[PDB]
Amino acid sequence: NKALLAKRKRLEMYTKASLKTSNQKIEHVWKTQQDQRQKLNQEYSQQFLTLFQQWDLDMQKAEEQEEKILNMFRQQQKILQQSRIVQSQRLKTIKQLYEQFIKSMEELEKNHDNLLTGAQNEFKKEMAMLQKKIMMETQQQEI
Amino acid sequence: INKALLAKRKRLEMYTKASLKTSNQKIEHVWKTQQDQRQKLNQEYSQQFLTLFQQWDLDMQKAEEQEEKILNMFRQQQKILQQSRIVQSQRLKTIKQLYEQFIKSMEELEKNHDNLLTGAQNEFKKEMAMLQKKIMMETQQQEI
Amino acid sequence: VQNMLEGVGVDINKALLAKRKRLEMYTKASLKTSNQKIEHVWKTQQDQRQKLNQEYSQQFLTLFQQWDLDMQKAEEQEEKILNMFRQQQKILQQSRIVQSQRLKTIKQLYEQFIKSMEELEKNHDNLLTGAQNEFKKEMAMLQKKIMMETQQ
Amino acid sequence: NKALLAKRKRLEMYTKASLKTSNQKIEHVWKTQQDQRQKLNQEYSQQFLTLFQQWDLDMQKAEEQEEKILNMFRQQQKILQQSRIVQSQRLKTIKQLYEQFIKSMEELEKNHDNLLTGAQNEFKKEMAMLQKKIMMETQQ
Repeated sequence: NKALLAKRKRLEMYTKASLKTSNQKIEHVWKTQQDQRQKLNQEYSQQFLTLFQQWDLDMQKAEEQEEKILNMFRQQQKILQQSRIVQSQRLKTIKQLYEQFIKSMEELEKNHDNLLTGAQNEFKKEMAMLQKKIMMETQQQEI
Repeated sequence: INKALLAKRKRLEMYTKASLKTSNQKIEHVWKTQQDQRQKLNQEYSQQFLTLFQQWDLDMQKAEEQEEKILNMFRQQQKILQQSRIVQSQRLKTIKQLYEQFIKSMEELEKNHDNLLTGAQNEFKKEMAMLQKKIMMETQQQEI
Repeated sequence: VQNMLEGVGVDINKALLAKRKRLEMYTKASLKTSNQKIEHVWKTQQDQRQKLNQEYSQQFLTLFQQWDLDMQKAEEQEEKILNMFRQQQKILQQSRIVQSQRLKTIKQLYEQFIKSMEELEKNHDNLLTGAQNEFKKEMAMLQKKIMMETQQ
Repeated sequence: NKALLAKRKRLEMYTKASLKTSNQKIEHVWKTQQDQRQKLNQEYSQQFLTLFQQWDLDMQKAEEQEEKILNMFRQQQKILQQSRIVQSQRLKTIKQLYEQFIKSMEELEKNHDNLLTGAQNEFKKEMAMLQKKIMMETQQ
C-alpha cells in the first residue's frame, strides 16, 4: 500500500509535468502570432512615418520658395510701376515743351511785327523822298 | 500860264502819291501773306499734336489698367499655389491622424483579445486536467 | 481450482479492453471539443481584426477618392489660369507695340513740322524777292512818267 | 538835248542806287527775323531730340521688365503643375503602401491559422501518448 501510493504519486507528477509542457507549447503559438502581428504593424508604421516626414519637409520647402517668389515679385512690380510713371511724366514733359515752343513762336511774332512796321515806315519815307527828288529836279520852274 | 504849270504839277503830285500808296500796299500784302502762312502751319501741326497727345493719354490709361490686371493675375496665381500647399498640409494631417487611429484601434483590440484568450486558455487547461484526472481515477488500482 | 482463477483472468482482460476502448473514445471526443472551443476564440478574434481592417479601408478609400477628385479640379483651375493669362499676355504685348508706334509717329510729325517751317522760309524768301522786283519796276515806270511829262 | 539826257541819266542812276539800298535794308530786317525764327527752332529741336532719345531708351527698359514679370508668371505655372504631379505620385505611393499593409495582414492570418492547427494536432498527439502511458502503467 506504501508502494501503491508511491506509484500513484509518480504518475500524478508526470501528468502534471506533461500538461504543463503541452500547454506552454500552445501558449508559445499565441505569443508568436502576437509578435508577428506587432512586427508587421511596426514595419508599416516606420514606412508610413518616413512618407509623412518627407511630405512635411517638402511642404516646408514649398513654403520657403513661395517667400522667395513674393520678394522677387515685390521688387519687379515696383520697377514696372516706376517705368510706367516715368513714361507718363515724359508725355507731360513733351506736351509742356510743345506748348512752350508754340508760345515762344507767338512772342517772337509780336516782337517781329513791331520791328517790321518800323522798318516798313522808314522804307516808305525813303521812297517818298526819292519821288519828291525826281519831281523837284525835273519840274519846270515858275515864270 | 503859271496857273496851267501849277495844275500840271498838282496832277503829277496826286498820281505819285497814288502810285506810292499802291506799290507800298502790295509789299504790305507780302508781309501779311507770310504771317498768315506761318500761323496756318502752326495751327495745322498744333491740331495734329493735340490729337496725338489726347490719344496717347487714353492709351496710357488703358496700359495702366492692363498692367494692374496682369499683376493681380500673378497675385491670384500665388493665392492658388499657397492654398494648394495649405490644403496638402491639412490632407497630410488627416491621413496621418487616420493612420494613428487605425494603429490605436488595433492595439485596443489586442488588449481585449488578450483578456478573452487568457480566460479561454484557463478553461481549456481545466478541461485537459479534468480529462487526465478521469483517466487516472478510472484506470488506477484501489487501496486494499 | 487453478483453471477457475485462469478463467477469471480472461473475464478480467475482456473488462480491461472494454474500459480502455471507452476511455479512448471519451478522450478523442474531449480533445476534439476542447480544441474546437479554442479554435472558435481564434476565429472570433480574427473576425474582429478583419472587421476593423474593412472599416478603416473604407475610410482610407474615401480619403484617396476625394484627393483624386480634388487633383482633377486643380488641373481644371490650372487650365483656366493659363487661358486667362494667354489672353492678357496678347492684349499686353499689343499695347506695347502701339506705344512704340506712337513714339515713331510723334518723332516723325516733329521732324515734318521743322522741315515744313524750313521749306516755308525758302518760299517766303522768293515771295519777298518777287515783290521787291515788282516794286522796283513800278518805281522805274513812275519815274519814266514824271520825266516824260515834265518835259512836255 | 545833251543836257536833258545827262540829267535823265543822273536821275536814273540815283533812283537805281536808292531802290537797291532801301530794298536791301528791308531784306536785312527779313533775314534777321528769319535768323531768330531758325535759332528758336534749333533750340527746341535739341530739347525734343533729347526727350525722344530718352523715351526710346525708357521703352526698351519697360519692354525688358514686362518680359521679366511675364517670365516669372510662366515659371509659377510650371511649379503649380509639378505640384499637382508630385501630389498624384504621393497619393499613389500612400494608396499602394496601404493596400500592401492590408494584404500582408490577410496573408499573416492564413499563416497563423496553420500554426494553430499544427499546434492543436501536436497537443492531441501529446495527450494520446500521455493517456496510453497512464493506461499501461496502472495495469503493470
